[PDB]
Amino acid sequence: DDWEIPDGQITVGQRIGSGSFGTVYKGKWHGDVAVKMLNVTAPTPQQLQAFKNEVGVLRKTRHVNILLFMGYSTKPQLAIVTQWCEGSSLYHHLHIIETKFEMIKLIDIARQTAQGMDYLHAKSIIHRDLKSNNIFLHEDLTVKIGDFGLATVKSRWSLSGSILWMAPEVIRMQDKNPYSFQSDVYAFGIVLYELMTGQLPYSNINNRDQIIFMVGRGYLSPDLSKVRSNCPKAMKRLMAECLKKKRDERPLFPQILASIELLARSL
Ligand SMILES: CCCS(=O)(=O)Nc1ccc(F)c(N(C)c2ccc3ncn(C)c(=O)c3c2)c1F
Repeated sequence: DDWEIPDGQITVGQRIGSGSFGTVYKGKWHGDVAVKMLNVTAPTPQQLQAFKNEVGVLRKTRHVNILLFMGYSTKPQLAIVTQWCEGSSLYHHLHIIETKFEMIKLIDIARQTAQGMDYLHAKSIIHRDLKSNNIFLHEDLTVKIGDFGLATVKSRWSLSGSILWMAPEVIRMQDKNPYSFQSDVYAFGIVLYELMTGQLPYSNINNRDQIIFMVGRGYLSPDLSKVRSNCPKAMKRLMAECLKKKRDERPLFPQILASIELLARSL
């Protein structure tokens, strides 16, 4: 009935995670776990009921490509415990350790992430923050998507680091709720660009606000020409489809997924 891990059962160890939202530690609870201790004062409802409501979102997910929610902690503090992933994140592989993936593997990472996304969308979950930092490469073979949890915690107790993945309608903080299925798709288009170019977009602009203004007004978009010349002829078009400026013109993941598997049977 309950996934509440009682006080003293978990063993928080070496610190790895940082930033806002929360702090991420490697733990030990029935083996190596990940614990995301969202450092927030000491609630007290609504907060308690709000945390438990966000946890109930995570419980809806059971998929090889979605990070395994293992349990949550309220007692020693508020926290989410998931499986620990062996290996690095996609962002780290591509942009730090500079790992050069074989073209079939790159297509596979893409296929898998799209797969994981298709699932979330089916279970009526909008990620709201798909980026290569959040795509974990487990045992260097399985794609695990994470950080989709909370976001109500992000709004009820409160946006400066995911710029590159943000779709136009999101970038320009316009109508109250810009987040959609298609919003996640553009973000996917960006991670596709990351995969196919091994680069972050807009590296030749040094002014972040300028990126923000232009992307949001659709004057500037990712440079599709930079994809390596051994890239499939039809991968470039799928990427362009996902990155459409108007959100109405973007595919959904069932369709996206079909295109990857179609071009997969071409290598
Ligand atoms: C499944 C519910 C979605 S959620 O609750 O929104 N995301 C979520 C929850 C707890 C975490 F520790 C991590 N991360 C951040 C995490 C997890 C495992 C990791 N394993 C290894 N390494 C090196 C990590 O950095 C690492 C980070 C998450 F992304």
